[PDB]
Amino acid sequence: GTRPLTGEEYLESLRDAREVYLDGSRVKDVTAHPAFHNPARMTARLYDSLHDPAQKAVLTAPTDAGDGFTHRFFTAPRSVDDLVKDQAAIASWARKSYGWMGRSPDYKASFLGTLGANADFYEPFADNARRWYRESQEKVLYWNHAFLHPPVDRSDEVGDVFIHVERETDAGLVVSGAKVVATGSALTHAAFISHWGLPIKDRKFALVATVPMDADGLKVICRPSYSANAATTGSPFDNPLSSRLDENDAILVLDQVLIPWENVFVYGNLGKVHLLAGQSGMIERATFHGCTRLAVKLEFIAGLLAKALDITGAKDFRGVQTRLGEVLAWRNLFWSLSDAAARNPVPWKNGTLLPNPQAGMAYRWFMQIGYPRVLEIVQQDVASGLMYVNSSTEDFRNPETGPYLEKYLRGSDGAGAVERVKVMKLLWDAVGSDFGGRHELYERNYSGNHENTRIELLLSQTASGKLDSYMDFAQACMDEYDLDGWTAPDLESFHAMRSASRDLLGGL
Amino acid sequence: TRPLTGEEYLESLRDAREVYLDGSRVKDVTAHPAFHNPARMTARLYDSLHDPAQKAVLTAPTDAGDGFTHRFFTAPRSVDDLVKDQAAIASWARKSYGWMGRSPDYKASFLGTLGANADFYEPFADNARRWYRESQEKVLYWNHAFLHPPGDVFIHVERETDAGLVVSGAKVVATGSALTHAAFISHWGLPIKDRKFALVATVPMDADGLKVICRPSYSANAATTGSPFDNPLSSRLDENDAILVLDQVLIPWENVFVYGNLGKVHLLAGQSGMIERATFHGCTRLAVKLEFIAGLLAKALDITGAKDFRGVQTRLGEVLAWRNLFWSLSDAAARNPVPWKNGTLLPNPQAGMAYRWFMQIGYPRVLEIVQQDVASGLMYVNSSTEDFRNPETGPYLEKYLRGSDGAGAVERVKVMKLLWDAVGSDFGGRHELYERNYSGNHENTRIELLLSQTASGKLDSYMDFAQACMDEYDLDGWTAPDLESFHAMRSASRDLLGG
Amino acid sequence: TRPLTGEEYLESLRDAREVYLDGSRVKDVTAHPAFHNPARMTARLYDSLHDPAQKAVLTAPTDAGDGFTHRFFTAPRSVDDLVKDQAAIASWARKSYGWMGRSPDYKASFLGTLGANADFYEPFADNARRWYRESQEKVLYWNHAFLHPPVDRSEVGDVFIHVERETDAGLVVSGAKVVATGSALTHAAFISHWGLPIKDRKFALVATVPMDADGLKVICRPSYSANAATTGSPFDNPLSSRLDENDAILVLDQVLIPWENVFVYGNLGKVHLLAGQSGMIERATFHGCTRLAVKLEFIAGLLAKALDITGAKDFRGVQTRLGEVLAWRNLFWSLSDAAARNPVPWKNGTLLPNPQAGMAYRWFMQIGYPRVLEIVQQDVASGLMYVNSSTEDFRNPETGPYLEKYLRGSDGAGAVERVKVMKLLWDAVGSDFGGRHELYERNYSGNHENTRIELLLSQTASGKLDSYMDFAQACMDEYDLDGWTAPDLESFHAMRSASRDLLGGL
Amino acid sequence: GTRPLTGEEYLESLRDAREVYLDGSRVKDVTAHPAFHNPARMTARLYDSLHDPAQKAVLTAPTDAGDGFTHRFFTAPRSVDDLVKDQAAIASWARKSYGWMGRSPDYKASFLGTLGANADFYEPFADNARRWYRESQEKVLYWNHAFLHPPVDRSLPADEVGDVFIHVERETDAGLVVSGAKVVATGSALTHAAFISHWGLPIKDRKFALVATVPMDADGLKVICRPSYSANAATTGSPFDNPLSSRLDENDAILVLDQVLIPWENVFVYGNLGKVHLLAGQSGMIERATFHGCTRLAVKLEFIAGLLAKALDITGAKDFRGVQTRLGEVLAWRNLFWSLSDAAARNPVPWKNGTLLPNPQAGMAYRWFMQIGYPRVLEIVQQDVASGLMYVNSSTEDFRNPETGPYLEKYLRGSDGAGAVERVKVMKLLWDAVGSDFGGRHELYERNYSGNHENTRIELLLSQTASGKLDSYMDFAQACMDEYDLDGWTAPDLESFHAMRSASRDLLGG
Ligand SMILES: [Ca+2]
Ligand SMILES: [Ca+2]
Repeated sequence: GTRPLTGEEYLESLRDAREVYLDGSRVKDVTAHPAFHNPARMTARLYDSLHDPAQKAVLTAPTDAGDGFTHRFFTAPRSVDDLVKDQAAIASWARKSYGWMGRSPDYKASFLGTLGANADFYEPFADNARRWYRESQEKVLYWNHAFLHPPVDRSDEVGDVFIHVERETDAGLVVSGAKVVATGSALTHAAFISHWGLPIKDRKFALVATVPMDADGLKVICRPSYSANAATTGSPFDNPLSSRLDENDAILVLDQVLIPWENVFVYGNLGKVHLLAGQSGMIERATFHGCTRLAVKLEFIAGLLAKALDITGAKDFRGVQTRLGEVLAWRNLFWSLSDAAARNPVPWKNGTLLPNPQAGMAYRWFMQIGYPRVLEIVQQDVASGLMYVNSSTEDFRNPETGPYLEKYLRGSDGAGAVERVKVMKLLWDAVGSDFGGRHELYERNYSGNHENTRIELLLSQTASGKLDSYMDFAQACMDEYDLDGWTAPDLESFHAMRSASRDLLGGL
Repeated sequence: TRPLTGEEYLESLRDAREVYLDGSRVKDVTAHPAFHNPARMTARLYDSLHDPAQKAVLTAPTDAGDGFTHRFFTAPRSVDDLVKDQAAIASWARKSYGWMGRSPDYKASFLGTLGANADFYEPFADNARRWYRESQEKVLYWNHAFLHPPGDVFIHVERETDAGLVVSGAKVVATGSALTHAAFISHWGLPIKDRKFALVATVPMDADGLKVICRPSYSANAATTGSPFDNPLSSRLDENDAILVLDQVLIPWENVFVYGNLGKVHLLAGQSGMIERATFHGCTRLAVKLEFIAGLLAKALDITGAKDFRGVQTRLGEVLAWRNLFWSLSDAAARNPVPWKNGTLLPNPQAGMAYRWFMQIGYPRVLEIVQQDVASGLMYVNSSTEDFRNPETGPYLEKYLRGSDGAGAVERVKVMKLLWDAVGSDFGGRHELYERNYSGNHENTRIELLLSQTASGKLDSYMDFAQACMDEYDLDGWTAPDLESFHAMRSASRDLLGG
Repeated sequence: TRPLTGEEYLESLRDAREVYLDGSRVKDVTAHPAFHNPARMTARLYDSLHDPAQKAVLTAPTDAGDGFTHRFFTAPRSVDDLVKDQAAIASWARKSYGWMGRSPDYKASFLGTLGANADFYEPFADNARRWYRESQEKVLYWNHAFLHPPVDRSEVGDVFIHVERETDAGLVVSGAKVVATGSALTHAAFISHWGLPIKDRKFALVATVPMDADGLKVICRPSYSANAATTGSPFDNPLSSRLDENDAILVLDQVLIPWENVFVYGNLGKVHLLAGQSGMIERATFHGCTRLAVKLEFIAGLLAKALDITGAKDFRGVQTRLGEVLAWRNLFWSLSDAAARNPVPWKNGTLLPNPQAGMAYRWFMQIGYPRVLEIVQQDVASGLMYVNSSTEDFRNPETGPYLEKYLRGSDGAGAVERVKVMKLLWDAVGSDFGGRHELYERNYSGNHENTRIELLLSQTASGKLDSYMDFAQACMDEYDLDGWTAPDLESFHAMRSASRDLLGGL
Repeated sequence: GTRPLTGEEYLESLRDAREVYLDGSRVKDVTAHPAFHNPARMTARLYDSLHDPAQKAVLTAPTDAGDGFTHRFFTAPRSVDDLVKDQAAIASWARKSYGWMGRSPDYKASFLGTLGANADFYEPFADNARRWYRESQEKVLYWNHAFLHPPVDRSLPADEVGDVFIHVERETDAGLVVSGAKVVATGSALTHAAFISHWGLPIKDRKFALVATVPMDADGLKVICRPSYSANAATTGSPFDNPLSSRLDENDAILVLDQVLIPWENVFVYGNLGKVHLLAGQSGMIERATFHGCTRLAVKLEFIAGLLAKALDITGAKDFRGVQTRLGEVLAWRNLFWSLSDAAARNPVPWKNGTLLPNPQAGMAYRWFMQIGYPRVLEIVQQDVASGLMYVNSSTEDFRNPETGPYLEKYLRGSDGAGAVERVKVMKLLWDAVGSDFGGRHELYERNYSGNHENTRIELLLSQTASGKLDSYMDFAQACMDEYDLDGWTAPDLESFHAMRSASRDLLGG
């Protein structure tokens, strides 16, 4: 009746008039350019998996309308069993990219999956949500989350650097402005414009809507591409992760883009723009998605580290095994947070369920200390062994250097130099490369800075009265005694021997 | 057939147990200041078992069905049961505000599975079946004495009589032992591989030959030199980590669980199922304790007025983050269990093995934040309660020790001393040391997780995961058909640096 | 002349001082268990000043030249002096094993500079010049009472030190100070302020008050030494029973402060500058850094003995963390070395210890010392609980033989030795005494935020931060959007553009 | 008089028959290839500074022979004043490379500067040391420290895997035929000669007990490079987009010897298995190398601190209290390594022939606190600047392109009132220092610069155990225990309070 996109169909959808810029040049074909080519084929694997009959039970589910099937995470869960199956689907796609591609098409489904039960929240534009929910289910659409405001000067009415309406036509809304760190945007179908907060509180800034990536006026200015650089100066062997998994955090610029009314979710309502960051249900599911994925990535890094320690022979050392288990401990933590999130949900709109908020609010903090610790352990237990490597694959083919490398760069496993160098460069690409550096910064500030993640945690529990409960808990301990002694009947104060002991040092 | 009551439990301790403290033998354990109030606190747990308003949370039938019992003493057979297990554990944890770790329900992590795991203890399988029945019926209080003292130093058999087994040796850090009904003698690992050391059994605390040498009592010191106000936690919640010494104790055959079988003694620390439930219990309890400390810290910061500052609020939320962590680990443990013996379920091992590590870094961090955000405000206190009654000092304290909250000096000193007793006292120090090494030293906890994942092939799975990535390319480029290697522009760029 | 002896110092405490503890007034401070043994320890310090074998390290002339005094009570005029100052401080630190931080030589960080920095205290500059003289002659024991008591702010500020009346005889002052550590065993409390807090003439007061002054009261915190006397023993509580410094509340009730005791009054400006211009903070960090280095040696030796007994010393992982403690030990000796040997010029040819070395100490002590205590709790672990209640258990025939059988060390040590070190180590780490010292060394100079903030402010005001930014700016000046601006560097434009062309038509 | 090398002379000295490999090709001219071109020009700046009359007082000193002058650190100090001047000289050259080029020519001078007073230690080859000391002073030679053994398979017998180590294969009349390899030979491709040494002998055979110097143009010696971050920046980056990596990259290359003839005049130690193993602590290098690295790291932290300050000033996060605490934290670490360096220079230890070594314990501490301090500094940047580092464009051409240029200038301005160009300039410089391949390598570098995080602490424990300092600490602790026993105090001046203790015990009697 109705199927989602295939790998090729997704690729064809990117071959439009989108205006992507990189290294001063405009990218003619996004699916052909080295910066996006292999990443696009990687995303195509996700779409192709939806059509594999051996994976349909895990990955797919009916599309509410029932005319077809869709990616499971694009549908609202109505039971714990659904959320457990949601977890498997997320972990499935995560493994296909080895846990590195955070902005896979299923991530933004953390928002899209709630447009069905939470449509009325977007009044008067509630019907727009009702259709985009239907369609994003129908095609399994790829949206990017553009919400971060660009840096602004403080010197005068020039607040127009923000996304803003310049004109209200009958067709829709003429919009100019920009958003930063629009990760993966160049390979998406549409940019979802939102805000973490309005600096100027006027109607023209209060806009939440989706815009097609080929919209006239919309331009994409890329950050330096680690995948493109790996194509020209590196190799699949020397740069296994960066060359095919790099998600470009590009600048998204709108120049008088016409946003149709059918694409608007919120407009003018500064409250709903504010309430979106906590009542949309995205953050509960986004943390649910990210935690499950991070758990998968840790398995990959743990396996990488384990193979590395076997090759260097450091696996035999006791201290090294402690830190390896430490990496495994963090792996179990995020699997447990994901388990708690999926299996201990909270009731939401129209009989649907959101993953455990308290499991999600904790993930935002421990990711900022856990992931760097993992990267630190690698730098500590492998150390300079990561630098025991050659320039490129040409060094092994060159008769002048090849034999030397195989003689002096062997592993302890009985492994060859090729195997050792292969793991070391793979590990380094995950830890010390431009790609690894970006991902460390990524997993550290992915949801917010290290202060706000904890503060928003305090505020959330204060508002929910949980903080009041903790203080009442402590107060219950204090109510059981006073300056005279215990107030609880079943406890003895030992007034006699206490005063007797006090008198033992009397007159001194 | 109801379990023991609070008063009945107290009477059960008034036996011929040989407890020593400060060079003297303790005549009445339930009367001595070192154990009096802690025993009364333990009595509260037993009394809660009989409250009709708490029966739904705390209780369940006794397998035989002739009565009821504490829920954790029964083997879980569903996820719903394990969620209720969590509620029961959290309930008793709150009654002691999360400080009494070796409560009677903790050792039930072992006792609650002796029914479904009886045949593992052959030929003494019937011994497990009775101790399971009885521990259900009365809710018995056992202490886990397993830590070896630094050949005759180990628990060992000296003689095999027809009546039972003559045993000498010792155990250290027998926490709460003096107020328990029986010591469960076990081992984590055998230093000497001999039959006489391969012994797992329970011994009554009033058994002739068994002696208890106490650690310094923080509750006794608080009774004679302190007060319930100046020492709110230590004076009534102190669990003495005493030395447990056996001198030719006769262990009846009906009390032996494992003997001679060198395999089952070694295998016990991983096949008994205790470790999955003990971590489940401890994690649930620690989550409760963190709530208590969080509420304490919040009151402290509110009184000092430091709650308004942004930096302080970040670290307060950090404490709440750790609180959510152990609740999530407990949630994951209870709601994602693994199948076990006789249709029963063990809590998630993967959640419990993580708990043993993050507790060693999390709990000290919480105590550290208190020392950082309250700082010298913990020392803004007077010697004792008599200072408030003394006309010479009383009014002065009331003037100079008020809080920013608009609070009085009495309230401020009350919070500070409660917080300090939780963080910096001998009681706080012991508990810092406890929560750090309660399950093992900071090295073994991580290694045993690695060993557990290595044996299960999970570690092998991770390496296969990484290997799958390497199989998609080689020295030539990608081996996957759908990927481009860009050999042309790569070699073209190499030519830019030719000669 | 000469400073006080051990007996003379003890006799000086037997005055009309009003010390309170457990609701009762202490009749004789030198006799009460709370202060008895700690006072005898301080007496050791005074007695060391008269030992001919220690005169070269500890002593120096007294400016007037009519006698001698403790070396740190004189202003250093050379690097050699500051090195000898370090030796004097380290000497007294070892006598208390680095625990009694508020020893009489600590307050000399302020007192030792009243000579060269007397005119800063005008018009009361002459009061400073003789109190400099007098505190030098006897080696007076002053406590630094500067921390303001908690206030409600909901609206009178009578909790702060303030003048209630100005007589011709002196100044009538009421108020309080908190965490007056060691005050009960001191000769006089030196009242100062870090906070303003309110812009009023009458709160701007810096002066000294005798500890036996009528109206002055001392309200003690729970005494760890007194409790160890009644429920413990020197064996079971070796540090707390004799080294406990009571952080008491210091209360003034209409105390008449003579004009001869005033250092600063009314001058609201100098009170603010007092923290940065008294010179004390440079020397106080110098004193504390040297002492902490001494204490770490004590803990390191303690830990090593414990690990040898538990047998954990043979393990590689344990040795790494043992070496980690030694690393911190070397750190504070190096900070002290940099402080003593790289000083800064000050008033009248005198020198202050290196400020940059001392200000770093205020931060790394907050992370270093807890780490040391943590390693002990990790590598000794539950072995600290492998102990008996008290010494009576060894004497009891019913328990004695058992302890000696089951509580032996792996080194071949007896139970007595094992319990001895284990109780000594615990008293240093996990007891009320150990907890208080962790909290102390953590907040010794200020909370963990201000120590870093005051560091930023100090380098910003000195233009040092400006220097760092100019350094980075010098790098940016060597290139721009065109390429390098430096002549000797190549931009490789031809090759770069050629590589850019590799992605043409894509 | 005699002068050291100039910038041009140093560059010409590299234009020899050195066999350097990179990206499968042999480098024809090292001074011309992008991988080494700009790094060589930066090193050339150091040599040129020696001839600047405005810098001779700080940088230079007589050359023992007195026939000329030389870099001051190549001479042995005889006073505290000398080591303070040494500190200034090291800090001077460190600033010229902004504290990044760790293996500068003066680093290996930590060894060469001691060949004068410690010549007789290398008998019978003492005269070889005396002349290489003489010559290295005269031109300020650039040596690289190759000591790290290449990876070996411990599942094979040592008979098979000892050909991986540097070893003598034959003793000719001319010298010694040597084969083997060394790893992480940082900066080797731009050096004059490789100093072959060992961190102890792994196999105890005469053939491995070899300590000698080999010219970089020696026939048989090959250099296999690690991926060059400067070369990649030349083709895909720019001085604006990659300010540090493109000109400060030190390649940690593999150094391979294939039947290289080492002349007898170049041998320092041979056959003496004792001196080779004992050298790592008796050469005096470790005291000075830690002294050099500590002084340099202090300089680098100032550069990073200034960078962070500008970044926070631009983002406007500098006004926040929490951000200022961590900024001061970076300044705290900055003060730390200056203090460690001060203690090293101003509290030295006596050595051979009236010369002085910097404080060893100040240096032994440096080897540890660098492994926790520097990552913390880099962490603070990722925390306080955060995603603001990704607020950047692909390259400088985006500003030149009329289609994107104006947009960047409008939307990427700073809070400072700064333009977009300046902001992107600072962010890309900061990222190149923190998150780039160059930054990653440098994080790994400062982490294992002296050794892995375990050995650095253990060697400290062993050093203090051997010196009896560890026993001294235990005697300190013992002095406390000697003052009491099971009876009470043993010290006369202390009261045991036997009365009230037993009285209190009786209150809890029966
Ligand atoms: Ca503590
Ligand atoms: Ca990093």
